[PDB]
Amino acid sequence: ARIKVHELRNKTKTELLAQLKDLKAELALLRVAKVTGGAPNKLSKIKVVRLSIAQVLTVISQKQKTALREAYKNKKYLPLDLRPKKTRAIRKRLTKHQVSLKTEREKKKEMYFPIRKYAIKV
Amino acid sequence: MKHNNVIPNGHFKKHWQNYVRTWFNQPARKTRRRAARQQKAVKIFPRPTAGSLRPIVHGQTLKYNMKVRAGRGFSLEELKAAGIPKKLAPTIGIAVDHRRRNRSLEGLQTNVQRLKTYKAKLVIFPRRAKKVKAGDSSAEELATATQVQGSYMPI
Amino acid sequence: PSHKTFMIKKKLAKKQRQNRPIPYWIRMRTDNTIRYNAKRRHWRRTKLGF
Amino acid sequence: MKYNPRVSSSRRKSRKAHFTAPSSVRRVLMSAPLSSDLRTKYNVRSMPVRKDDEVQVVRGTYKGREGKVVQVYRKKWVIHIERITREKVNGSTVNVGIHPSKVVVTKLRLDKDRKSLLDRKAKGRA
RNA sequence: AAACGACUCUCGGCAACGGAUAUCUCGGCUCUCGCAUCGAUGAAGAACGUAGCGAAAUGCGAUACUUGGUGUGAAUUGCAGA
RNA sequence: GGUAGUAGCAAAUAUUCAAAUGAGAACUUUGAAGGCCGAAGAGGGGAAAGGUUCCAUGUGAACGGCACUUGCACAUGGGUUAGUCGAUCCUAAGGGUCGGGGGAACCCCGACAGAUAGCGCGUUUCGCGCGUACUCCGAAAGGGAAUCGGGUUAAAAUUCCU
RNA sequence: ACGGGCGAGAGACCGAUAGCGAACAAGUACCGCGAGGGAAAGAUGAAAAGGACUUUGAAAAGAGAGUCAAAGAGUGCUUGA
RNA sequence: GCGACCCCAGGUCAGGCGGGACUACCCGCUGAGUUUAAGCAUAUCAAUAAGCGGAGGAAAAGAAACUUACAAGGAUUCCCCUAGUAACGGCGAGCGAACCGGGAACAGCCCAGCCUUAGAAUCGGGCGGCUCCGCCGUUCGAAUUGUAGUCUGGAGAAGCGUCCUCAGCGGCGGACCGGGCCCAAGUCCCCUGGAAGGGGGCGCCAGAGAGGGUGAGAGCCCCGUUGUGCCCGGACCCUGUCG
Ligand SMILES: [K+]
Ligand SMILES: [K+]
Ligand SMILES: [K+]
Ligand SMILES: [K+]
Ligand SMILES: [K+]
Ligand SMILES: [K+]
Ligand SMILES: [K+]
Ligand SMILES: [K+]
Ligand SMILES: [K+]
Ligand SMILES: [K+]
Ligand SMILES: [K+]
Ligand SMILES: [K+]
Ligand SMILES: [Mg+2]
Ligand SMILES: [Mg+2]
Ligand SMILES: [Mg+2]
Ligand SMILES: [Mg+2]
Ligand SMILES: [Mg+2]
Ligand SMILES: [Mg+2]
Ligand SMILES: [Mg+2]
Ligand SMILES: [Mg+2]
Ligand SMILES: [Mg+2]
Ligand SMILES: [Mg+2]
Ligand SMILES: [Mg+2]
Repeated sequence: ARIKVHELRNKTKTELLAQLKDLKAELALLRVAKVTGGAPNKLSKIKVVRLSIAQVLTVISQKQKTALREAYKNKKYLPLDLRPKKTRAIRKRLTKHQVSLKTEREKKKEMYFPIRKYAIKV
Repeated sequence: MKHNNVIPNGHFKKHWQNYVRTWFNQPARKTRRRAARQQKAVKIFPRPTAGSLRPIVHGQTLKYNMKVRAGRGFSLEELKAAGIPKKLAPTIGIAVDHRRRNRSLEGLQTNVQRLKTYKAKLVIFPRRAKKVKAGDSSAEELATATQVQGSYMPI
Repeated sequence: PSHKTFMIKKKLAKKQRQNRPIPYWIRMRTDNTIRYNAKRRHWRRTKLGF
Repeated sequence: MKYNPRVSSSRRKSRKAHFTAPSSVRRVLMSAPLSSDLRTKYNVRSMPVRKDDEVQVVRGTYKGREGKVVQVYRKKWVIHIERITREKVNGSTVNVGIHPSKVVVTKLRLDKDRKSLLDRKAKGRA
C-alpha cells in the first residue's frame, strides 16, 4: 500500500496527476478528521499522505524537466532556469579557447624555440 | 631624564604596536620553500635544479670591484662570440640579458669561455625520440643523463 | 488602535502565537536544558515598541 | 604514536567528536566483542551491536546475565536486554541500560549484509 | 539577697543564610597550515509561515524539522501511532 | 548586618444589616438601607497610543504595597463577517524624481539647460486631427457614489437574520 | 601580505567575577524615538532506580516508609568558607 | 518628389553587459585633533583615525627615458644589511630614505606609425551541418575616417648565400588531489569495591604505549592509533612509453 518512487517513474503524466488528486483529497479528509477529534491512527496518516504528495510532485517535476532538457538539447539560447548555474564570476569567464588565444608571433616563437629537454652531465 | 646616559632617540611615537611583524612562521616558510623547490625539481627533471647558467660579473663601485659574482644573463655580444643564437640560449638553460654592455675584453672572454664550457658539458634531448637534429645528443649520452642537484659551475 | 495596517496585525498575531508556555513533554527529552519560556511577554510589562 | 596529519590528539576535539557523533557513527562506536566460539568460527574480534543479537553481560552487577537485545538506544549509548530489568518504587519494571563494550555477543542475527560484513572483516585478518 | 530569669556580649555543638574553595569542561584566547567559492540564472540582510503533539534554538518553503539520487545497513524515541 | 518590626498605610464625604458559597469572608455574589459622582459627570462613544487587556470555565505558586473564595494575574478554549462605515480616489503646505547643471564620491538643485505623456474620430489597424516636459507620494478631522428600520451573541454588527 | 570566508593541526595560554560580551534558545532577555547600549545564567546519580504506600493537614507540606554505595546526592540536586 | 550620406530620436525590437553584499590582507581619494615639544603658533601626532570609492586569491609593481662613476651592474617584488646613517627639523622636540653587498624567486613580451592594392586577405550576427569551450558552408552587416598580416630599437625592411630548424592524432602508465573497505594483543586467577578500569599473580601485542569512551589511574573491553593490501572519482595540466 506504500508508494514506491521507482514504480511512480513508470507511470504516465495523467496517472500521476490522478494519483496526486486522490492523495490531496485523502489529505483534506485527514485534516477534517484531525479538526473533528480524530483518532491517533488517522492522525499518523497525515505525514504519510504528505510524503506521498511530495513524492508524486517530485516525480512529475523531474519528468517534465528531463523532457524540457531533451527538447532543448543541441540548441543555443536555452531558458535561464535550464542553463548551468555555477557562479556569476565563473559564468562571466572567458572560454578555454579564448584564454589560449595569442598573436602569430607568439605561436611562431613557441613552434620554433620551445623549452628543450636537456641534462647537465657530459 | 637623569644621569650620564646616551641621549635616547627611540622611534616609538606612532601606533607602532599595530605594525609589529613577528617571525613565528619562519620554520613554516622554510618548509614551504623546500616543498616548492622539490616540486619544481620533479617538474623540470632532468634539468639541473640550480637553474639556468649565469654569467660572471664584477662587483659595482670601488668597494666590490675586486669581487666576482653571478649576473642576470649573458650579453648579446658574448652569445654571438660563443656562436649561440640569442633566441635559442634561453631554451637550453642559458640566461640572456640584452641590457648588459661589454666594456672590456676580459669579461667578454671569461663569459665566452664559460659558455663554451657549458656547451661542452650540455646534453640535449631530441624534440622527437625517433628524430635526431643538428643540436641533439647521441643515444649513449642521453642514456647516462641525470639531474644535478647543486651548482654545476660554481663562481 | 482599531485602525491598523495588515502588516502590523500579522506581526501582532505572530507575537500572540509566540506568547505561550513550553510543552510539558519538552522537559522529558533526553539531555534537556529548557526549563520554561524565557521570552514570555505581558502587554503591561514590556511594550512591543512597533 | 600518531603520524597522520589529519587526525588530532586533542582531548577536547576527541570528546566533542564522540559526543556529537551521528547515528551511523554511533553504531560503529557501539561495538562489542564476539564470544570465543564465534571468534574462532568467524575469525572476527568485534561487531556492531544489533537489535536481535544474543548477548551475555560480562561486567557490572549483571555479570552473569544473558539474553536477547531488545533495543539499541544510540542516543543514550546503551542497549537493553530481554530480562535485565529492575523494579521502581512504583513496582513497575524498567530495562537497565548496558554499554555494549561491557557485553559479549553469543549469537548474531545473520542477513546478507551481516554475512558480507563478517566476510570483509575475516578477509583482512587472513 | 543582686540569686533565678530577661537583655547585651562572648566561647562551643548543631541548624540556617550565602555561594567562596577544590575537582571538572562539546567554551574561549594564541600560533601555524591548506584552499579560493557571493550577486539581476536575483546575493547578504529583513518578514511570514511550516511538525500528530513546539514557544525558543536548529532546519526548511505551500513538495515547508523535508522531496529525489547515492552510500551505509535496522532504527527514531519525551509520548502516541504507522 | 545595625537602622527596624522602625519611618510610614491619612487627598477624592461612607458605610451598615441579613443571607449564599467557601477550610478560611471587613474586602466575593444576592437583597435591603444610608451616601457620593450631579449632564463642561466618577454617565454613554470615538481619534491617537496599546495589542488580546475582550468573553466563558477553572486555579497550585507568584502578583494585585492588608486580604481575597477573587482578577486588566495565571491556565485552557472562544471571539472582530461590509458594493452602502472607513482606507482606497482628489489635491493642500510640502515630499520624491526624469533631463539638465554641480559633485573625487556618498550625494546637491529640483520640470529650472528638453524630440512630454499621450488624447479623440474613422478604420485595409492604418490614416486624420489635437497635443505648454512629472498621469508619482502627501488628509481613518479638508473635498467625496450608495442603507434604513426591527431582531439576534457569553463575547460582532448601519458588517450577522428578516 | 592575510584578526574576513571554508577546512585542518597545535599550545609551558584561561578555567565560569577567568577566558571573546556570549561554555547555556547571546548579540539573546532588557533599555532608548533614534544613532546605539547590552546582561545574568555551567556540575543529581553509574543507572531515574526521580521517592510506591500509611497517616495529619484546605493546601504547600510534615511524620513514617521506600530507591541507591550514598539522599550526610531528592531536578537551581559534586563540595559547601 | 526620389536617392546617398551625416547627426540625432522612439522601440516590452533580437541577443548581451552593469548596480549590491563581506573585511584580515590589497588599490585610489579625502583627512583631523587628542598628544609631544614640560607653555605655543611651524613641527609632532600622521602622509595615521574617521569619511568616500574599487579588486583578487592574493592585490599592487614589473621588463630602465634605471643604478652608478666601478675592473662597472641590468624587469618587478620581498628578507638581512646599509641605518637610526645621508638628509630634513622654532637644526628644538624629533624625523629619516636610497645605492652597493648577501639571500628568496625569477620570464619575458604585445602594440601605433612608411611598406596587400593583382581587389579586407580581417571580424560580428542569423541559418544549416560537424569528431561542438570550437570547425566548415551560405547570407546579411562592421570596416577604407582602416579590420587582418609584418615591425617595436634587444631591433627591423629589402637583396644575396648557407642548406641549420619548424607541421598531429590515439592508447596504456607515472606524478597530484579527494574519498571508501578489512586487518595486534586478557577482559585469565585472588582481594577491596555499587561498579575494577585499583592492588597482587600469571600471560600477550607493539612500524600500533597519540587520543577518546566504558560504573575509579584501561597498550591487549570498544572506537581509534602504526603499517600493508584492495577499491572509487576528479584534475586533460606535467611526465615515460607505445601505434
Ligand atoms: K648611566
Ligand atoms: K552558636
Ligand atoms: K537524502
Ligand atoms: K473557595
Ligand atoms: K552631472
Ligand atoms: K527637476
Ligand atoms: K479623506
Ligand atoms: K436591517
Ligand atoms: K560577561
Ligand atoms: K553528595
Ligand atoms: K560570416
Ligand atoms: K597591425
Ligand atoms: Mg572552581
Ligand atoms: Mg458641553
Ligand atoms: Mg474579563
Ligand atoms: Mg540625472
Ligand atoms: Mg492621480
Ligand atoms: Mg596584477
Ligand atoms: Mg651600525
Ligand atoms: Mg640587491
Ligand atoms: Mg558566422
Ligand atoms: Mg568516584
Ligand atoms: Mg581493538
